[PDB]
Amino acid sequence: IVCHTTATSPISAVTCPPGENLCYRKMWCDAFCSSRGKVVELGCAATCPSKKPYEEVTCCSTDKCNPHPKQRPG
Repeated sequence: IVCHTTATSPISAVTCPPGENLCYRKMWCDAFCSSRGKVVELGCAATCPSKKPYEEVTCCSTDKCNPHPKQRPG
């Protein structure tokens, strides 16, 4: 497992160095940014540290798994 996956091979296949799911998963890069970029910044977890009360990081344990932008049932 590495970065993006989306349930497939072409995607989940080598990207970031060793680590759990590789490529960490944050919410909106702290309270500051105002860079408007869908969701999360991504980079390289391999440990998914930091974390915060309102969650600023997450552990996927299965590749990027960024797909954090979702609205209503589906």
